[PDB]
Amino acid sequence: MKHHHHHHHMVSTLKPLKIGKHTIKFPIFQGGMGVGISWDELAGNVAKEGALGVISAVGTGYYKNMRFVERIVAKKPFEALNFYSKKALNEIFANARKICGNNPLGANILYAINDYGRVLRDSCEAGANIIITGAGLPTNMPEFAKDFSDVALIPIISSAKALKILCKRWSDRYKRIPDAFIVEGPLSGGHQGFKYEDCFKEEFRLENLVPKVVEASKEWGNIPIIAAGGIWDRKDIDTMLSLGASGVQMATRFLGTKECDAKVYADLLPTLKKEDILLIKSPVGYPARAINTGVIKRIEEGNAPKIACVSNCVAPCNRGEEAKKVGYCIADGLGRSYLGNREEGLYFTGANGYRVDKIISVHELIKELTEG
Ligand SMILES: Cc1cc2nc3c(=O)[nH]c(=O)nc-3n(C[C@H](O)[C@H](O)[C@H](O)COP(=O)(O)O)c2cc1C
Ligand SMILES: CN(C)c1cccc(NS(=O)(=O)c2nnc(NC(=O)c3cccc(Br)c3)s2)c1
Ligand code: SF4
Repeated sequence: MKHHHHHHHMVSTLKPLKIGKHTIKFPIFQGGMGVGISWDELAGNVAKEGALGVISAVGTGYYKNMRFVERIVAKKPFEALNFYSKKALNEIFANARKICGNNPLGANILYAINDYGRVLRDSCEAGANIIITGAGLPTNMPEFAKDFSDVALIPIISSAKALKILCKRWSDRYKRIPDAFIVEGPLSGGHQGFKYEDCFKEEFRLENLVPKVVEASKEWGNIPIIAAGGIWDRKDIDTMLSLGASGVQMATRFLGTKECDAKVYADLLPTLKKEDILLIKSPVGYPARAINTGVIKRIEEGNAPKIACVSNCVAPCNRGEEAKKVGYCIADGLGRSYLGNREEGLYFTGANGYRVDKIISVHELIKELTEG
């Protein structure tokens, strides 16, 4: 009909997904994306379409060019209190709800942080239905959630081993177990939960990981398993569901939508070639998949931005130690990209980023992924 709109019906054979007390109409999460990539426009429109919109809680101090920070040094949010800004996260959630209303929303918060519990509690207070946490083994998420018993809790893992450990440790100390698990494979965007040399080993392809995680989940009552990393279209979704996943998490396709809150990607992705997608070191301590542009090119030229830890974004870096060793500050680079700086920004992508040709709307994307 040329153009399908929000008043238009659509038939799907995908089934609604229950995560804790929350139901989403389609078994699809839009993966959280920092810094400033999945905020109110992206996540609110995803949730409007009946998938899980996920607000990234990382680097919210950059929102609206540090509208909600108390102190700025060298155009950066000062310390973790301002880098993970409570007021900004509150405004981002409120603005997403103007679009999606009470439709469920997640908040994504990396475990490797100073202040993890504070940011989790902030996300709950901002109205998140679901907390999603990777980049670490999040054995204590219920510690910080106990005043918000409706919020569902979802660790991101990269092995069946981690599922077993997390369930044991949660069950023993909180008499609770996770509401779902996301298993993230090595074709994903952002940071990988694998050493570099394991990111190319067939052992660790997502289709091998999913059955193992689903099997481990059986002992604990068939906790829903969400497959993530390299899922591009409905064919890949169906493959993962047929392997026992209850749903999928997808990010790179949404990075290529109009509603993405980091507007640079709409310019950058249509030009992106596969040869310019690489795995680089990160001050977070896991490999990161990046676009060979911006600060990465400036480092090679010997023009790298100066490093001085202002935002104190992640504990493994030790206030700049690791940033200086790997050559860049991830907070500074991602914030610059959100602010539109093509020369010194840092840009991330899944392995599939080169397949983005046209920038489409979230509505059109969900229609593509769910029809039939
Ligand atoms: C640009 C970008 C930024 C990301 N940032 C985060 C992040 O901050 N936290 C996180 O848990 N995952 C992050 N991810 C991972 C995604 O949420 C998702 O799990 C993954 O990219 C899915 O693989 P796909 O991109 O091939 O669909 C990011 C991914 C991309 C592409
Ligand atoms: C150990 N372990 C389960 C583990 C390890 C690595 C990846 C995963 N998979 S993942 O949690 O989905 C993520 N992928 N990319 C991420 N990026 C960020 O957190 C981040 C993004 C932007 C700024 C900043 Br400062 C941090 S987090 C799991
Ligand atoms: S120097 Fe390290 S801890 Fe400080 S903001 Fe940059 S990457 Fe984060």
